[PDB]
Amino acid sequence: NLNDNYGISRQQAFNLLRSDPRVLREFINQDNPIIRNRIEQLIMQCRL
Amino acid sequence: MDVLYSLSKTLKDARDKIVEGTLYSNVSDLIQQFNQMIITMNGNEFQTGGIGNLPIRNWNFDFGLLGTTLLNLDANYVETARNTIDYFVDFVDNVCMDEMVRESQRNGIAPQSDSLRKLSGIKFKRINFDNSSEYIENWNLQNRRQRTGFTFHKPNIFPYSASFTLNRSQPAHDNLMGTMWLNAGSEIQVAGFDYSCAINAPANIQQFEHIVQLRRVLTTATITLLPDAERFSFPRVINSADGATTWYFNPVILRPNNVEVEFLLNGQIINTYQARFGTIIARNFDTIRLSFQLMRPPNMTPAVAALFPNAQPFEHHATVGLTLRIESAVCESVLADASKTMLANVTSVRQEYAIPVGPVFPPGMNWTDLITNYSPSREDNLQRVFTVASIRSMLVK
Amino acid sequence: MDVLYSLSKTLKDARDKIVEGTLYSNVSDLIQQFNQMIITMNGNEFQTGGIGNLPIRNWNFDFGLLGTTLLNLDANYVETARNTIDYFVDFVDNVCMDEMVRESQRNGIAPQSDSLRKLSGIKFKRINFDNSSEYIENWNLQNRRQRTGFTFHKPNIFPYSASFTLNRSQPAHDNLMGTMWLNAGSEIQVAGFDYSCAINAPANIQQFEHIVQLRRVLTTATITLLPDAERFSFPRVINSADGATTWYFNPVILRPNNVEVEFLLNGQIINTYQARFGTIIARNFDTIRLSFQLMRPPNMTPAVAALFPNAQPFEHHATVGLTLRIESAVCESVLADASKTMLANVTSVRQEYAIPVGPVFPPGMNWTDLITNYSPSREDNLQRVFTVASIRSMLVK
Amino acid sequence: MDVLYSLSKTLKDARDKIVEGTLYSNVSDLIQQFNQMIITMNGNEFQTGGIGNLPIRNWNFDFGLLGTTLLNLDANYVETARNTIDYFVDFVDNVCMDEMVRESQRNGIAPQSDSLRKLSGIKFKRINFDNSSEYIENWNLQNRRQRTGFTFHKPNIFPYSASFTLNRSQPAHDNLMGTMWLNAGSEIQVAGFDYSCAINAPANIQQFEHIVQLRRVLTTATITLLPDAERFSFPRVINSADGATTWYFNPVILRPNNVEVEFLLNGQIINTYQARFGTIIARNFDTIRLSFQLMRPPNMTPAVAALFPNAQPFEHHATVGLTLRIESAVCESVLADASKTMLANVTSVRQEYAIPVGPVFPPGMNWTDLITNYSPSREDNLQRVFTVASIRSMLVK
Amino acid sequence: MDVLYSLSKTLKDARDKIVEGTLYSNVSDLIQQFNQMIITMNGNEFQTGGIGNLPIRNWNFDFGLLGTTLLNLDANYVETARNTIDYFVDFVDNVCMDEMVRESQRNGIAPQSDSLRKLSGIKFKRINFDNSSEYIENWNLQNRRQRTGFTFHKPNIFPYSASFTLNRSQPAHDNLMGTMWLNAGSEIQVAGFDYSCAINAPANIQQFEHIVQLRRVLTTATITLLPDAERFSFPRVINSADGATTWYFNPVILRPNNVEVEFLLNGQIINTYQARFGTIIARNFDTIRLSFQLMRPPNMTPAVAALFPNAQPFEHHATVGLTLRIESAVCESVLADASKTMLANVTSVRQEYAIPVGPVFPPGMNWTDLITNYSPSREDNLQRVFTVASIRSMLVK
Ligand SMILES: [Zn+2]
Ligand SMILES: [Zn+2]
Repeated sequence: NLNDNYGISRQQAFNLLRSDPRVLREFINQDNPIIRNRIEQLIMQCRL
Repeated sequence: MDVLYSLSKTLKDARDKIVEGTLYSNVSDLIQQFNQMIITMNGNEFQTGGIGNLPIRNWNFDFGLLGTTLLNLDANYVETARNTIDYFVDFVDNVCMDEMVRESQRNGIAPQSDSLRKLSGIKFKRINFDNSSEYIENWNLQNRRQRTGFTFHKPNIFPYSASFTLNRSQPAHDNLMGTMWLNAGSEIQVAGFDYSCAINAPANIQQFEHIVQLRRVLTTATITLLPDAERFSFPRVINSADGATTWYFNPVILRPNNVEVEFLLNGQIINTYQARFGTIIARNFDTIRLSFQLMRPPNMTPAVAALFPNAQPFEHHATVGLTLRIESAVCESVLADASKTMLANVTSVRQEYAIPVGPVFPPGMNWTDLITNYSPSREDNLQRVFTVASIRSMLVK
Repeated sequence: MDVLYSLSKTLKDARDKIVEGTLYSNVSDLIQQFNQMIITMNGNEFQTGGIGNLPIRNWNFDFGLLGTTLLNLDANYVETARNTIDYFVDFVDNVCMDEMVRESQRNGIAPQSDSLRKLSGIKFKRINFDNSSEYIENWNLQNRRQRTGFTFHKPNIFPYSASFTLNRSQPAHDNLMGTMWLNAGSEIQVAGFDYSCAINAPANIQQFEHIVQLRRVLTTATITLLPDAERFSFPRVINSADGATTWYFNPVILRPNNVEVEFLLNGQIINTYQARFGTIIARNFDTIRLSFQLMRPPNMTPAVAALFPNAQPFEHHATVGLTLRIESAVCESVLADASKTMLANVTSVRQEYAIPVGPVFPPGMNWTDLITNYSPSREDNLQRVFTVASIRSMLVK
Repeated sequence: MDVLYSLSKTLKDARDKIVEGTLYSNVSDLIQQFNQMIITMNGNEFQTGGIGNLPIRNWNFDFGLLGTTLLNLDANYVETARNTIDYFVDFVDNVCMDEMVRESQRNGIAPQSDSLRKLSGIKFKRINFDNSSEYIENWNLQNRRQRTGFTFHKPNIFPYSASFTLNRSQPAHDNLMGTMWLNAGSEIQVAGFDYSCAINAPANIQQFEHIVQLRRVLTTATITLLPDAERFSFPRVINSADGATTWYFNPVILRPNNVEVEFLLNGQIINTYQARFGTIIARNFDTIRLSFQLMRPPNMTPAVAALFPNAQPFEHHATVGLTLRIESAVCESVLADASKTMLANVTSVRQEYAIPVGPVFPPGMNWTDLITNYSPSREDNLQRVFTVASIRSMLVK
Repeated sequence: MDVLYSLSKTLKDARDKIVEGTLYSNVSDLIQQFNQMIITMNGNEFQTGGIGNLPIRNWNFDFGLLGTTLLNLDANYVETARNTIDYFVDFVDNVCMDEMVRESQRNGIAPQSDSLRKLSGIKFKRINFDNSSEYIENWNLQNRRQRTGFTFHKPNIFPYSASFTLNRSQPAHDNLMGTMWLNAGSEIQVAGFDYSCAINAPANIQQFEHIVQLRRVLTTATITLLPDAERFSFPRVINSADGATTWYFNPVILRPNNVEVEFLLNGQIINTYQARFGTIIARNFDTIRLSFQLMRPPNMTPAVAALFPNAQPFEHHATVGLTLRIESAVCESVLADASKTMLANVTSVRQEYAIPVGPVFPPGMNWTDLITNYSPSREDNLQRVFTVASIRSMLVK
């Protein structure tokens, strides 16, 4: 969903897999679309 | 651009009117046009693709003409032709797609791709022909700066909006008064609720109002207006305005009283309808205003009287509503609707080729976001991009 | 009349096929037709308008024919042409509108305006051509007397009607039995309710029936039939039949039992469907009859049993319903539907120019009123007026 | 086959462009094509009918041709022509109908009738011409083994299905958890209910899911997704899974939590949307998966708290839902939709002539049955039969 | 229209380059152009005026030309020329003024007056020439549907707005918190005040924010941003929000903390500056958002500590502010600014001739009202009217 309505450089992508800190931090910090749910949702999940 | 158009109607009226049999005379006028093309092309060289996951492809031209000789058409004639068409088809597809992805702020109207920029060149203009395809028809009329116009079934003018406004509320949310609605696409549903059933209201009547401002004017609209908002006629547990808690809505529906729909244009009432349900015409408007009231029933059978006590708790919540649907309308600006595949074509090509988000369109060509902030740049780009999608659909679906 | 038609397809196929760059021969057959016109015209003078707020403008003709500069047109060629077209466009618009407002009881199927009456003259017939626009196509076939026919999406055949019929009632309205419905456009929703849940009914089954008589026969109809009437599935406070008080409806929904839909033509069953939900075809009918029953559940869990006591008060009202929607159909008479702009065009032109109410059409071209009393005169005038609207939309939207 | 097509566009473009007055040089290219036909025909004998209540009318050919002289057309010219057309019309009708009823397990994609089988003959091919009618356009592209494609507003992809699945139930049906839905046409409504309001559920959240597998892939789909399932928002008395008793459903609606819609193709996610209501694009999919949750409200006002006790009886049943509608889409296979009359035409001709049930199509051309078991044979026969219906509608509606 | 333009540059470059003495070969290219005019005119009659207090002067043409001959110009030559110019000057003036008052809802972008409508005629086009005057330059580029653009020193984008918003208040108005501002022209001043000096605020910091939405996008803006709002740095007695009483504001100024200015375009941040005072560039925006905070001083000398007690009465009111001025910018739409006389010219001609209020412009051409509701019609009329004012100022100031 991210790759389409958007446009993930081969460079980035290759990081967004290794779950790199940076490249991930960027988006969530910069952009703000989707990414900010996949993340957040997790927080909401560690509800215990 | 117009150039582009032709290229297709050429092929369509081609892959269509050229078949094993028919008389030359029915295509004589056509054949010509065709050849004329090949010529202008041959010698020239192109390049498409290069962005995102889109393949880069180069194309050259060096083709023979057409036998303007024969009387009838023999199978062999076709096959030697179809072979030439297929290269152009597979071409145009790549041409369209390549220009159907690029966006631009400054000049988001003119061509972008190396492929098309080259076409607007003068030396190719020798190909225009038969512009009866509704979209190109309007593309031109806009260049000459004149009155355009398209046709839509269940247009998509309302950005999704589902919310409420509590005009009277308190922490317990046990005696509320306000409205809740859903504006989406071509439809509006709005309900006005008063937990007290206008027990202390002047004339035992509570007034409601719902205003919707269109981002573009719609003319010639055929509209269905019906009493009641089914969407807001059932029990709900809703989040409070501040998100801190949840309230209970337990509706009981009464007929909306003194219904008045106004279709305004720049603040002026263009059309007004008083309690008229069914099919109504709104000929030119940029705003819809729905006013309706809840009137406490002056006479109540015991069963009804029991729902509306003089004092709290108010357990049955009096609700009145309206439903309005724009079946068809004309707009001077391109819009998504329930029948045309333009938005879906553009969105689909971009998604399939992993096209990166650009500077003009919202991520994913999101309709709600697009129509909410429908800037001139987004509209010019949308029209360019929709017109190309329509050119493409003449050959590739 | 047919005359009129041409005038447009002439201009369209003109403002379309005539562009900077097309080979002459792609318009040879066309150019001709065009000139032919100019000739027949020049000399004669016209009067349009002269009613309500509609302006009285005078048109006069004095034009030079069309050159033929060989081998694809040069820009200059176009502009000198477009200048001539624009006078005809602005003309026709005024011609259409002028004949799109006049009505006539006696002969409201023929030309009214001084403008058109003059066109039906013989000396003009020399223009007619390419009658492929669905509407004119049917206009002709009718003048000769034959099987006409149009195509509509969500046809507007049902005049708005929202009411109920209490088959068993009493002053307190605490044990009612009857039906309530909404017929509007192409949709019907009907619910049958029995406050007693057929406790004393033979076989513990209450029969219901809803009959809808179309004002015109529909053929080839694709219809969606679904169980339940969502519109009548929520709590309501309704006015009594005499308007003297209000009753309470608190539905609980059960599946409609022994559903039978009959599409009749002149009293004869043409199509019948027993409990078939989803998509069904009704090939020719002027009446729809929906029969369905409420059957008291023979076995009930405690929660269910609690809703249906052996004695009053009856607090949960057993309700069964059906929803029927005509997605598409063909009608031999013009009708409004959810896609065509004809009704909206006619209604809009009349509203914009403050055209006074006439002797044929209901105030505001009100659809419900029109279809409720769809007399031969209203239909002939509607068809004339719809055909003109369609001619106009080929050039002006 | 293609042959057949022509026969019509011949007549249409004929009964249309041949009117009292028009200039000859507008039909020169046409006239020809016409004559060419008469020739090829004359000297041939045909026979249609013979099945069920379908008459067996016989035909012969022996006709004179048409003048070529005359600047313009004189009334007399027409009438002597129209007389010849009417025999062909009344002919084709009988030809279409005769091949529109027969079905063949084997080659349900090839011609059937004695009438048509004879047309596919080579000596008739000399008549083909102007294949631009959307359907034939696609008939060819397929016969050549290539990529087809059609257009549909509110396609009919979902066979009617209205049911439920109880994930937690007990004899009394007083504490259920599960889903109920309605898949029909182009729409899906699904509700997830939990009588306990997730009181003992992990994170006080109950997960729901609804999967719908299309029988054919849809591309380029424009879809409306809205929260809530109005159809399942009202009180119901429903039959138990085993049909032995009835349970009570008394919903109270909460917003669906963590909504995720996935459009999959062969198990792969092609499009995914998280809580996005309004208009969304699904570019290529054969499956839709809707996942949503009911989350017990962490904060509740007294009125809300009262609906959800810590212990049974559970009298208000927490429900969350979704509504999804496919407004438009493209399919490589023919389908019924809300605008095209093909299915209705085929079904209607068969019903009118009392055509016996055959080996391919379900009784009554029932759409649900057809799409549920949409075998290759049914699709090839459906396409043949739909293409013929479209050829017929060019002349007879 | 463009026609009009020429008429002037003709006269200017005339009343300028034609003086006693100059060498002919400096005007050879000019002289010509001139004569060409006289010709096209002679034989034409005009009429201007007729509205309000505007005289109705009539004009005719019948003039001799100019010897081309002579190495140099002799006094006599001039005077016989100047006499002819003066009739055209006094003419154009009357022409401009006549079209500078009429407004049209419909086509407020097209010519109005009987005088000009006649000029757009084709037979006059033979006069166009040298379009380099910034305004006409942009008039063309727009008529062709392209990217316009203008230049303004201290543009007038903000409608006058001077108000406040109390985020915390009470009847006595002795412990308020909120903002007050002045948006006018190209400047914004905004102050955030907190009577309590954030004594009970989280982190002893009170956040403020001021958002200003432009009616048109400004690009290429050079902006001065300075801390403090001098306008709100002095003691004031202000009316309460409800107008029922007056409150006292006794500011003491502190530096704005965490200043952040965002220039957004359609919700997106295009430029952002953190605490940067002085000159900053905002390249493309339709919204300005100023966020700033008041942070209670963590360390205070006795004199300071004395101003901010732990308990009321709060007698010195902590205030932080910002001042933003748009020195220059480019806008695609015409606007009033601090250097151009267009608005003043149009407003002045209308006032002098007692022109009645029309349907488009607010009474008195009021700038605030105009920019507040800057509709497309007002903009098209404003541009037409501004372009004419600029044509007039080339000759008459
Ligand atoms: Zn529809
Ligand atoms: Zn200055």
